[PDB]
Amino acid sequence: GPPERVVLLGEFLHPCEDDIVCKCTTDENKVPYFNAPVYLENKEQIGKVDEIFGQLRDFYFSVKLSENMKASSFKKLQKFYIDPYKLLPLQRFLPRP
Amino acid sequence: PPERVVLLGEFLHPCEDDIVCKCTTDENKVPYFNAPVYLENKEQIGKVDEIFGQLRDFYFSVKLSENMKASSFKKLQKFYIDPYKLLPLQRFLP
Amino acid sequence: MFLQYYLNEQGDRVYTLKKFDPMGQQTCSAHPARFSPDDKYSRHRITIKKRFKVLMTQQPRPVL
Amino acid sequence: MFLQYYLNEQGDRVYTLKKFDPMGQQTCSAHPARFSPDDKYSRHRITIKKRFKVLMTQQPRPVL
Amino acid sequence: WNYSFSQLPRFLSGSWSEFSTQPENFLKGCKWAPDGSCILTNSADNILRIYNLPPELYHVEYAEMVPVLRMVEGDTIYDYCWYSLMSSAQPDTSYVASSSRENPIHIWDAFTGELRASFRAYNHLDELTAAHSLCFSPDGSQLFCGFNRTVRVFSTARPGRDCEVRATFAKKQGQSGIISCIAFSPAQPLYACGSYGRSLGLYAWDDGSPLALLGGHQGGITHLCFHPDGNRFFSGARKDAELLCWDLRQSGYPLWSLGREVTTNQRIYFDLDPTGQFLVSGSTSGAVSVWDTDGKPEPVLSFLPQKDCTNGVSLHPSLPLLATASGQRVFPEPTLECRLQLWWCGGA
Amino acid sequence: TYQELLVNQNPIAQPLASRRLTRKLYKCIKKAVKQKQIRRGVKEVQKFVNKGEKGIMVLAGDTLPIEVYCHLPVMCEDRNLPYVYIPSKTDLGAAAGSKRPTCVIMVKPHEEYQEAYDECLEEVQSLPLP
Amino acid sequence: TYQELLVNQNPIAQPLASRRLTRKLYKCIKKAVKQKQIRRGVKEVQKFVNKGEKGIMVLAGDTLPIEVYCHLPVMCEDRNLPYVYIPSKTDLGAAAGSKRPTCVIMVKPHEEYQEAYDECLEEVQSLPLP
Amino acid sequence: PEEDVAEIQHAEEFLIKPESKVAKLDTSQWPLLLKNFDKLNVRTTHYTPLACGSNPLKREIGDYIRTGFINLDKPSNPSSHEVVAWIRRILRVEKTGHSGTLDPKVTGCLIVCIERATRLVKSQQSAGKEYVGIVRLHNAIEGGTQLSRALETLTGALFQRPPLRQLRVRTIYESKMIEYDPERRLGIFWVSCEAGTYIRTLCVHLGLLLGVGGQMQELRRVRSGVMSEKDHMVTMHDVLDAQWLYDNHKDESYLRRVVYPLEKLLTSHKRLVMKDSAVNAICYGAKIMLPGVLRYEDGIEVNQEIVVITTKGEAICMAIALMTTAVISTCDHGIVAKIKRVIMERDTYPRKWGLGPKASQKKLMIKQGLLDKHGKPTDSTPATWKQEYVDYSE
Amino acid sequence: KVAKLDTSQWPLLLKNFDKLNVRTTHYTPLACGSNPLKREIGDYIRTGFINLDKPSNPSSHEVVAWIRRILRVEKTGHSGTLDPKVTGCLIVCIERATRLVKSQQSAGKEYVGIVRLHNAIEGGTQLSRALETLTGALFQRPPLIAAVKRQLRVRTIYESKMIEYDPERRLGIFWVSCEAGTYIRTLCVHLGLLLGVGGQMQELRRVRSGVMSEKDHMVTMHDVLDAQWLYDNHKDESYLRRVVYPLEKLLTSHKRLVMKDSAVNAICYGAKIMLPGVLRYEDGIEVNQEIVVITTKGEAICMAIALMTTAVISTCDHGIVAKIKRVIMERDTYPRKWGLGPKASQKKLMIKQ
RNA sequence: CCUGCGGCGGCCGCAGGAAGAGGAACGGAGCGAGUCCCGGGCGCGUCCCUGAGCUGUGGGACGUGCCCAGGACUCGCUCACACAUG
Repeated sequence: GPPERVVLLGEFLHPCEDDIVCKCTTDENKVPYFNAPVYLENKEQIGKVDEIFGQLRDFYFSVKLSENMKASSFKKLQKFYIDPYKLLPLQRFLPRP
Repeated sequence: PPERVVLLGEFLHPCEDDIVCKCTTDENKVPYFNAPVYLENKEQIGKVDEIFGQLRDFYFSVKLSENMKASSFKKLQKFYIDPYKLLPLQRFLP
Repeated sequence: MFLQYYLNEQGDRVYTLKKFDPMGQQTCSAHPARFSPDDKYSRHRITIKKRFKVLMTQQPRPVL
Repeated sequence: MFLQYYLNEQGDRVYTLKKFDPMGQQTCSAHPARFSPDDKYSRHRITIKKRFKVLMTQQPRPVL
Repeated sequence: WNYSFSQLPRFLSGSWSEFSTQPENFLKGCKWAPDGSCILTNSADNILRIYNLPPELYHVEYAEMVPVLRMVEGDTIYDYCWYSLMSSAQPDTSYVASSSRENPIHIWDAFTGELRASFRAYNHLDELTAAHSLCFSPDGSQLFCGFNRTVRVFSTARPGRDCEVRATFAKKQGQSGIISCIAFSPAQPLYACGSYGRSLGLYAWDDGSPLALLGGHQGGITHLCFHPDGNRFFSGARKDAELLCWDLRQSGYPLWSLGREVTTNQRIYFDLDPTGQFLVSGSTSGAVSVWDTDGKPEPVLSFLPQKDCTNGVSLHPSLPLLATASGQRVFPEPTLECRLQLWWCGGA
Repeated sequence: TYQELLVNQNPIAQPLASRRLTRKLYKCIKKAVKQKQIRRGVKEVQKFVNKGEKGIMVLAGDTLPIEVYCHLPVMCEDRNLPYVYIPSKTDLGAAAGSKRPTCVIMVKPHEEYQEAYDECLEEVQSLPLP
Repeated sequence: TYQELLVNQNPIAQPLASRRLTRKLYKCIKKAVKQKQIRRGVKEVQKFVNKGEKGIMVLAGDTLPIEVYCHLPVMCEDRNLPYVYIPSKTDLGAAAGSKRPTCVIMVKPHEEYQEAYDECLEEVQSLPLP
Repeated sequence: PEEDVAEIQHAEEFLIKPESKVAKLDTSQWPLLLKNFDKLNVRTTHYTPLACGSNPLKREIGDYIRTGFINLDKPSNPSSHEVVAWIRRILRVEKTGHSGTLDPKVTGCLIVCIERATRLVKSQQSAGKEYVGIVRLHNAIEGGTQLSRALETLTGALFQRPPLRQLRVRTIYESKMIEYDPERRLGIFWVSCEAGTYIRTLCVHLGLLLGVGGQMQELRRVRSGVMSEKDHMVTMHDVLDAQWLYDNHKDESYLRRVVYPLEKLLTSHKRLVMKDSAVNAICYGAKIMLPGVLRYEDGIEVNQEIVVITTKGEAICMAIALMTTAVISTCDHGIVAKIKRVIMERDTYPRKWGLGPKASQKKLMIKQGLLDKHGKPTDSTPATWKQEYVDYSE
Repeated sequence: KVAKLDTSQWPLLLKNFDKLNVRTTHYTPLACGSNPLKREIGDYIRTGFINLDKPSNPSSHEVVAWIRRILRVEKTGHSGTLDPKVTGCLIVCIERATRLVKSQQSAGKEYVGIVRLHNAIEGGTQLSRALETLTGALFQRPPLIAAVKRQLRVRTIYESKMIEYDPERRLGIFWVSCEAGTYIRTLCVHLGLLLGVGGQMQELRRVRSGVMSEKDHMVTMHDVLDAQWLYDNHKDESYLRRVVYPLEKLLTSHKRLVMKDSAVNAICYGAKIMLPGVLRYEDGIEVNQEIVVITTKGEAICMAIALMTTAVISTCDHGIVAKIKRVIMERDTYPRKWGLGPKASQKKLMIKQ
């Protein structure tokens, strides 16, 4: 079933081989699980998170589009949203304090 | 009306609507701010606004009365104040 | 601002009111550049300052 | 394989895709020759490497 | 109109001037669009070119053909094909598949000429492997492609990374080597695979289950064709003289053998009539030859489009035209320019 | 004077427009200001570079301290916007219309002068990498 | 061209064929390939020296790194086979009807070209030892 | 010849050989408070080091910032309070302070003390300073000779009113006129100041004494105590860039270029080196007594302010010397100094007071009742102890 | 002829020995050591390492196994796994040198690779800028998807550079300085994503492992085999001595502590590094820093963790200077001479007396 | 009585102390085992192959013999229990 609520995840950058690259915008620089679903503002699943790549503060991700979705659909700086329980804090990737 | 007066100092060159004056007060005592200043005739020229210079030979300036003009005053002219406003220098020194 | 400077041979600031040192080359503005707390452009400055070998790490270290 | 190289005047490696270096020489493959632990031609290699003064021992000693 | 070789085909203008831009260029073959609108040509400079039917045919010395698009690949193209169901009536269908060395299977739109989609295939080490052959299913729903001991099936509706894998060599038994070409039967669920390991295999479209595996050419098989008869199909190879005919009824052995000169490691294309009657083949000698398949196929004609290898031929699906492509690799000795051309093969 | 102007250049001021190209850029700026197509100053320039606007960004190599415009040339490269340095602050200011100096402007295309704008665009894009 | 190829040589490159002997060797290789009487590549040449097949062995003088083929001259000198270096591997590939290069070819004797073959053998053994 | 040299290296034998000569160090280029560390007068060498602290430069980047300060060049718009608030937010530290308040338009040297270094802020604020500023005369004058005469006349202990007030006294040590432009009447002066001197007031007094009247056009602080603009000075952009580089690349280097440890400020002061066992006692507030001392400098004088340091070169506290250097060398017992400002955090060094011979004897005698429960003598006290032991609390 | 040299020309860990700080200049030299270059050949190979140019076909594990069969030794370890097709610089540590392998595996790398882009881009500058974006501490996942789920982790790239771009073939040569454990295949994949065209790693070579680079002292597997052959057949050490270097060459960067001759075997048995044993010590010894403890002849005794700084060593007169991290030397290389000092003799006597 | 921290240049509150400053073997090393996060590659040898397919500095077929993820953390066995001799 669809999630209860969703939080801002990323802006739309260029497509890449029937797969879309997004700049990640999360408030505490929280980082998604792999294969976490990605939604529109409509809470409507466009795909899943495939790759995470970037500098740890300032990083990108890639989305494997859904069965019926298609990379031409999207527009620059379009926002995508994710179930908040799928995010991880940036602290978790920093070493043992 | 003034009770009694003693010396403040001696004339120096004027400033923007103001007179800058060399204080020669006995044992180098220091005036109050806003202290009315009188002539030898005991007529008030104005009041002290700035105190400056190094401690022993220090200077001061006067905000003149509307009746007076800085052009009137003269070299080696002396100015006066009631001694009950003068402050001992050792309040500042240590 | 009006305060300008040229360095000595000894390596320290000589302030002057002129736009050129006595040998004709431009005096620098004495004051630092304007800052605001919300610069997100630190990356850009670090990149360029690396490329031309002027990042502060690249200078030889001070005497301690 | 694609990586070629030639030497700089320091003796450092400059990596290229070009089969010729800018001064006209051929570039060398970056990768060493294929090896087998069952290789039996050690004698032959030592023999002509000595013959042409290019055995490793005949090179000047490395400073340590 | 019809196809009938009572006489030598008549020259209509081709393209020669382009290919000279690269020294020692040659054409790797040509294919008509499945509606007949245009012709696609590969070349040794790895640029897929495309020419329309010159309206001078409808509207004397023609103008030299110039292509409308140039789809540049970065490395050597192994295979390329038109979308199986392309039409001029429907704009979105008109696209070209392409496969190149260590690149994915690029899809190019045939009107605009941009890169439109990519299919990516990976080995067990998550490394990209290139496809040596391509084929669109006769219903248009799938894109079959060939690999070393493997056929992978992509779905045209979901371009990306997802494919069924169909092993053709299993615990050292089956069809070995690089699967070089794929074809489908007009009637039946069969599809047929040729290999550089000189062998054929028949498989079930829905399963991928082997139906037969057939005798060898004396060289690696490089092309296939099914007749408009679902019953009968043809095959050729590299550095073989013989071009073989097969039948699904009484299978197990090539019914006839046909002679052509192939002395290079080249895909020398051959093609049938859209009605199936004639079989036309190129050759390394340059001589294009024709057989009548309406018993053994009966020789009809040989002619020489140019004094160099004819490596690609194609027959227009509606209209009498023949197209030929030319060139071969020039070998040195340590110290003759190639072209696409068109021909009329109808009556006077 | 150009030889003397090369004395004043700051450490990061490359690629530096050659003398002919410097005069060409002054002329192009003087044409563009008349159509009100220039931006000027780091604040305006960076605001419209964020907004999405394009052009040729011309930079004064005289600028000290460098920190003011340092973020600009990478910000160009992120947007693929061309940029070039020229040997003075005062002449850049004069061409922009400012009687006081200026350290950055952005010359934008318009139909009147676009022949010269394309001269500048191609010559600047064909400058050597430092 | 022989001089330019001369620049490319290995340290072990001696004895190096004369320019005319180089042409003779190329044409002999051409004739032998037409007769299907060469072995080429280190793998084949090494194997068929092991099996004891006679011939002239022609080596590319520009092969780096040398350690791919440098064992071969001693393999010849053990058996007293003749051997010679030639200026380039690309020419050695070309003479064998190949567009790719190769670094060693062994030319076996056969009837048709044997007069030229015996001439090549005669000169190759005439070559000075380094 | 490296061919020759390398054949020698493999051929012939190398050894570090015995000698009878004296080993004399060279510590002249050890960092900060460890400079000329061998030239200190030595009391003893017998102690146990604890390996708990660090050399100030080589602190971990967390502790490096918390003990650190920045020699900042203040930008011209904000106030000093707002500047230190920015620096607090950039470095993500909890507390910050500065060496003196530059009113917003003024730029120059601002010693921004971070966290535990803020214990030094009072001593930095009291330090003598230097300024460069512009005086804008409202009327013309005979020339720069007169402005220089005015500056000479004001070079002294001075009366000053703050800008709008009470009268205050600040001394100006030395003044020179850098240059004067008769066209705009802008003159630039340099003055060395007692802390808290008002330069606006000085400019007004220069105007008054000349009679033309004048103001301060703009001002720059070129020196704040020990740090100068020549001396390791950093901009706000450097601070922000340093923290960003550290966050994104994990590169400590550029922060270590911008932030210095607080021990750099103390470098002028005389040193007094303590046993590691003494350190935490002094951090807790103990007296600085002679058994703790290992080293001490020349020219230590009574009531002089000294920096009390560990053997790793850290600063424990600022202190007031009670014994002269000669007295420290000769005496058997006593208090050598008393705390003025504890700099080091408590429990950086561990808790090792009351474990020594004399103190353990006293501690035992309390349990034996030979001293009162409060530690001072009784009739039960032996005559030897009651004679020999001098309680510093009397 | 040794007296002709500067101390800067002295080999390995004795280089610039006189610029160390001097605690004392007196000890009694024992006879039973050698300079690491002059070790007898068996001992030399047991302490040594090879700076290897790894071939293209085998895995690094296979390579080290072949080395330990070529040299007849029973233990080997390598600087860091190079994937089978990857060539370049692989430090191979032999026998006792295996004690340093964790230090080697932590050390920084440099790589030269080639990235193949799956579609055209504007030119080399795009690729260079995309390389700049991927410098710093980066998110990466190991390079196989076939295993269902793999953990994300952070790896740091210190520098990057683009050396060539070939627009015809869409091949670009990149040079990367990075920390160990960084996946370059994954870097090429992300670089392709960041350009938007796609990408693969075409080819890779490691040009540096820690302190050893491909520039100098690097040898081929052929050199290892041929050196062992020459030693076996002609009894000639010379060509092996150039193939294999002493492990002290790896430790050159570390800070040094020079011990009295009596202390050496005590340390080898597991004693802590006491201050009366110390002869010389280097500027910049810090608390908890990893340092090397050497003999007067230059032999590395152990890797030690410093419990004193340089100044603390200057001030004190006894106590623990350092504790052992890892002992390199073998027991009884030097004789037992502990328990004979003044204070220890006093303690012995008074326990008995 | 001393220090530290907060609040309006002294005072008030709260918190930490009451400190004479110990310890010239502390509590180690080396080796091995256990607990938590082989189907193939490679090497060699009965024949092909300058493929437009990587490729002759090597690719394939058929045979045939060497290689197998790192890091945390605990302790059994051997040797010492070491202040390093003017």
